[PDB]
Amino acid sequence: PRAPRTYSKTYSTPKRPYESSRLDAELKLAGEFGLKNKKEIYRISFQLSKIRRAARDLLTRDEKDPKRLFEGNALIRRLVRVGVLSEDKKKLDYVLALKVEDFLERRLQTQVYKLGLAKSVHHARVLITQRHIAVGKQIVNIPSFMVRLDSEKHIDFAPTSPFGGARPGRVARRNAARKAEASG
Amino acid sequence: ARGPKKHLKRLAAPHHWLLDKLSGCYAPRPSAGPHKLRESLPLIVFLRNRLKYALNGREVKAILMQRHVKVDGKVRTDTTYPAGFMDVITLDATNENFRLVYDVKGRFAVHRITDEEASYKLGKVKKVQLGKKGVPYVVTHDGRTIRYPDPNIKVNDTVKIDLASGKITDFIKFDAGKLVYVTGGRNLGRIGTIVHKERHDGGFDLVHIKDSLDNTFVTRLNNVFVIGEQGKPYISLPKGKGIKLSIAEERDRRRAQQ
RNA sequence: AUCCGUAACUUCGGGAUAAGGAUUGGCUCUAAGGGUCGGGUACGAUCAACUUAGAACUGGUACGGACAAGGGGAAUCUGACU
RNA sequence: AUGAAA
RNA sequence: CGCCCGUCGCUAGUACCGAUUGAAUGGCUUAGUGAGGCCUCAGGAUCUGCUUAGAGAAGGGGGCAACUCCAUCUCAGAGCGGAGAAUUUGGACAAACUUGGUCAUUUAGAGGAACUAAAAGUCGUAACAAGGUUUCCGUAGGUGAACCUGCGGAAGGAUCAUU
RNA sequence: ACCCACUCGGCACCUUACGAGAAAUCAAAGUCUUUGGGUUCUGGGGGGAGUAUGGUCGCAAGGCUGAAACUUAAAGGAAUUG
RNA sequence: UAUCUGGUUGAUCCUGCCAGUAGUCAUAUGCUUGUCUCAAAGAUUAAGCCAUGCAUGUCUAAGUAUAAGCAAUUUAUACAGUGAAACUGCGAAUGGCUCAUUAAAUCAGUUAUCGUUUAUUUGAUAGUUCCUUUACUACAUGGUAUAACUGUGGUAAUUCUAGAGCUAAUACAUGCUUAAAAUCUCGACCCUUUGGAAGAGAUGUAUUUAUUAGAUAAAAAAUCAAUGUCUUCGGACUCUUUGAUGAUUCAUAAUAACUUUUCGAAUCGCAUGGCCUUGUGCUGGCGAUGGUUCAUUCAAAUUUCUGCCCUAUCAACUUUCGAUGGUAGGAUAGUGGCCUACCAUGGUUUCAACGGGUAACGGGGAAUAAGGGUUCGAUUCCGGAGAGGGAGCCUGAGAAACGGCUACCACAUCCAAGGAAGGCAGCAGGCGCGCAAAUUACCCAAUCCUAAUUCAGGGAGGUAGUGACAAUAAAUAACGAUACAGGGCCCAUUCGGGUCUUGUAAUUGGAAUGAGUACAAUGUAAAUACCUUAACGAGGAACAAUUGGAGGGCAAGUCUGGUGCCAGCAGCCGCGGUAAUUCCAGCUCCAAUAGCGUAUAUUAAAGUUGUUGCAGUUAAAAAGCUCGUAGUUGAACUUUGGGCCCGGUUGGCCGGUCGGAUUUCCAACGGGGCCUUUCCUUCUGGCUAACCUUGAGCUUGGCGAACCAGGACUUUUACUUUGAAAAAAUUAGAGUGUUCAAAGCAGGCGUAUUGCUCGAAUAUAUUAGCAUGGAAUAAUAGAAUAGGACG
Repeated sequence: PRAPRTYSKTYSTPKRPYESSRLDAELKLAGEFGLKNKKEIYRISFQLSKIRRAARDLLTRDEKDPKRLFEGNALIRRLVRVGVLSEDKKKLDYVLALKVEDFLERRLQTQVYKLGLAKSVHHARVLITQRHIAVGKQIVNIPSFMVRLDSEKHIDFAPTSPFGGARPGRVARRNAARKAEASG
Repeated sequence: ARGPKKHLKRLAAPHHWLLDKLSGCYAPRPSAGPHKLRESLPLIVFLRNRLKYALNGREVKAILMQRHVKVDGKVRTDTTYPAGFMDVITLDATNENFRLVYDVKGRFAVHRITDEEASYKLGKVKKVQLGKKGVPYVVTHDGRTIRYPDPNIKVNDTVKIDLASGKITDFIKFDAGKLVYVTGGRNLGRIGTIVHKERHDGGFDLVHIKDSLDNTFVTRLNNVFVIGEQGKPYISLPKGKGIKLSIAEERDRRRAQQ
């Protein structure tokens, strides 16, 4: 009787499974951007495919089609707001062209690595999941973020964890107690 | 099912109350009254999901029972009474008077107004007849049944009422070139200044109607609601005045009012 | 006796009253079914028969009231039949 | 006239 | 020394025919019995209002002595009525049962005749070359088996050809 | 009756291959993925099976209609070299 | 994102199928499984049976309270506080569960009730109730129980009940009390006769019948049956009034009666207010309850058009004893074969009737896709049906009620054997069925509902538990330096450095928090969980990621041992008969990953269902041939043409705005109108319109649609355009930082004391139905021995 909660995925499996080209390309991407799951890769490709289908079946339409105008401008707006797209490419053909590599570089983990708080994208991953980070004034422990660039301006380490101070560390206190006992 | 209904689920409750599909799988059924089921606003959804003056139906029953509230100049101490179209409600607390009208987005608005704008209302005549003992009478769109009006007052006209009695302050007939208000369809909330009409004798009197941006449309003569004459409305009107701008125009509006 | 319904098989003719069921009195009525005589250069009068159908009322549910008056079905062997 | 199984 | 056909023989399976007036299940249903309520004809325990109803005789009021006025515990008796269950006639509604008929859905079965499958079974060698009687089609007959023969037809023939 | 030329309708023919087709081959077996002139009938892997049953026609022989279970990865068409 | 691959051959092209492949809110199962969030869940087989326990009861200020119940009135002598039980009134017909039934039936859209009921709410609404109407009768108000209770008690048992004594009412049965006029009758009386008359009964509401009115295209004349108004009795005669409806015998009003008699307050809580004719006189408020009629609202029942799966190994079906219609009547709340009496004999059918089957309730919708589509859809929302099968019925506004009665049928229980009580397809739970499916839990905190009512109740519902059904997020590990190997550049001083690389590592160190433990607070009805953070919690032996596979399609061993066409593997092909790249083990390696496989159904693939869009010479397939009905399809033609203008969109000068917007714009583009033999309905009207109407340059008077009511011819369709409307959820999609995300519809901003503030769009909605501009296309009758139009 309680109206059932909608659920819908955010990915789609490959049509044809075993294509060595596909597998090696997406492995390159996983091994450079520090990923664990072809699930994640398929997910991002599925989002890209959705927006690309929209792009196709929108540029099919004439100019000044108010549907085209509103939806394409909103699409531009969210793509510039997330930063996968630039601040000067709003012609919808760049949208036809955009890349999973663009999505991945706009993710948080490799962003962290570019900003230099990691020394390795995997170091960024473990820091994210161990909460040695916050993008605004609230901690986040998810790599897949799709930052909105205000976060980018506002990045810092976790205030409530070392590398932003406020505590020496669990094993830090452990080592300190160890040396206190040694001196004792 | 063997008798009258008593319950009401969500998702059979109408759209324009904006009741949420979560929060318990049952909804407030409007008990019978001077207005229909669907084009009616229960006081529970009013107080609990328009003002947030309360949070729960228990609180709302406390309010209705302590009688800060009154409709038609009467307390009306039921939690699910139909607050219909055009209707007046008066609150001693805050000394407010809310009016129940529509918005162009297809919703019951909340029109803050004064005590005299409450003390008069509007009512569409639903029909006219001759009661027993030769008493001509009429009946409105809010179940109000009134005796000895002007013979000039005929069907599809509108009346402005004292609200201390069911008597008339004045009336306005139906004819080409009069200001109206829409009730039914995609045009829920429009105000579109009758330009002409058409009969189709046998059913569905239709009316061609356009608002002051030249923008025209067509509506059913029982869904329209005449509010007086062109220019002056007999009441104060809500934000928009029944315009239905484009999605992009409204986007720009709010982006100007960021 | 009337009404209802009727298998397999068949030489298509039969089987078949198949099987199997219902009803049937008395009294008072009602309907239809005929013959002959009738018209200025649609119809009337008049006579007598049995049938069939139906309806009321009735009865110690009885009634082809005595007499009279088929038991049937599914299969085999055998000869075709009279 | 026939000519084993993979 | 290729491939290949059918009978016969063993093993396993699937379905079909089949005596058994076969068996079940369900539905529709003639006829018959027909509950149970409901409506209508009565019924009348029972209770109960009114109308009187005369007196066994108290009380007091009056001829104060018989006698007289009304109330009174009493009981018939009479009608004037109200409601009234059990029971009850007839009617329409009609569960269930019995019996047949009928419609579909599954199912047992002596035996019989088939089909299929299965590494190496027997008998032959019909077919593919002119396949050793050119093949096949229909029809009829014949025989262990493929199969043969007759009548007509075709080429998918072994001939596109006799001025 | 012949000859020439032409004509309409017929049995067919010689050559091409624009066109088509899987190929043989074909003046349609063409004007079909640049997919539509009109209509009818039939087929949907092979076998089981044109079997079983039920109707229906016939003296019969048999015909018309006509499945399923089950089994199987092939059978089959046209051409090439051997 | 309109995709293919392997397999018949010695090889080739093909048909043609198979298998592979991807997905499923499609199920089951296996092996495994650390975390956050959301959550389905005994439908499939049995609508099979069910123990046990709950699931609907209910009161205020205010219907009845002496509880011999409890506080205390002390403002109350009758109570007047509270208050079980009981009477009463409501409701128990909603919810919830399942999908057995049902194939023009439900249902979906779409119409009607001018053909009906409707408690409840909501708005209005009962001067008329003394019926020999004068004593026939209290209206500062009338009669009756009866419960509860007292007690006697009776059965083994029952929500079993009798017997006797009380008492109450908004329970029952009854019951008067307020106007004025106005017509009829009578009708005293005068009697008049032109004829005048006092006085008396009636009339409210409601039901039933009969009757009238309830309207109205146009103007005059002759009179009277008798002048009728008032009279000049020469006749002036006018005056007249009726709403809605598309349209009614409509609304509604009145005559005359009918009624076994309907309603017209004997009810209740508060507050006590005013006149004095100083009377418990007379008047007075805010309410609750109920109440006749009408309308309204939530409903309900019938109802118009359209539309449903497979079947002809079902072609005739229906009507005895209703099938089709009609008349009259009955019943119904209402029309009507709904039923009867009588009567005519019809009605449906290849445009597939009727019959059968359905692992059929239907729809909103789901998977899946370029389009077209195919399939599923019991299943959270809508409408239907049912309560073990059937039938019936009481109460009620509302049930054919089943958590209500009666019976029968099959089930099944307790018996102190006489009798008694039941129907989980409600929540839990159990048996059985199976491939296949949760706790005999907490709470009404919310969402809502119900009652007399804020206060109580609610397995409706929420909560938690089981839960790898499905979805979201995402740990299992990392980082510096130390032994090797590099790539640029510099020195080009050799092969020295290699500054720095980026890895290879029985290298080493740290910091680094999580899972789990939480003290706690927070969470929530109470919690248990999430988040928060103390304190405790790693170096891999730590805290240990599985599931499939390695010959191909199809990525991943020419590795080791074992086996020897055996055991076994393998979807398809195939491997294995002593060197197995397939088997069984070790090692390694690839795929996906807390999931992966397997079995079955279904979609894409599949142009292997082919309308789009299949094949038919030989691959399966053209009927032996012809005729022929229905069906589908069916030659060409009937208005073209040009002119004339008009004004809109698009650009196009000028940008006269510093890349916005304008003009004469040349031109195009489609649109409106006049004429070219082109009536392209007109009569009444008022607008008379556009007014020929003109007053001196802004005046007095043109031809009806351009507004409208009608009279009118309006021969038929299909088609096509536009609009109203199509319940939400869903779907697509706007905005939105649930810490991202799935989600949801919230949120955001303050001077953070007054507070401010956008939102919750929009789109889609098939056919069919209504209106709708058009008039090409397709047919479609038209006036021919003219019953022919204008007349």
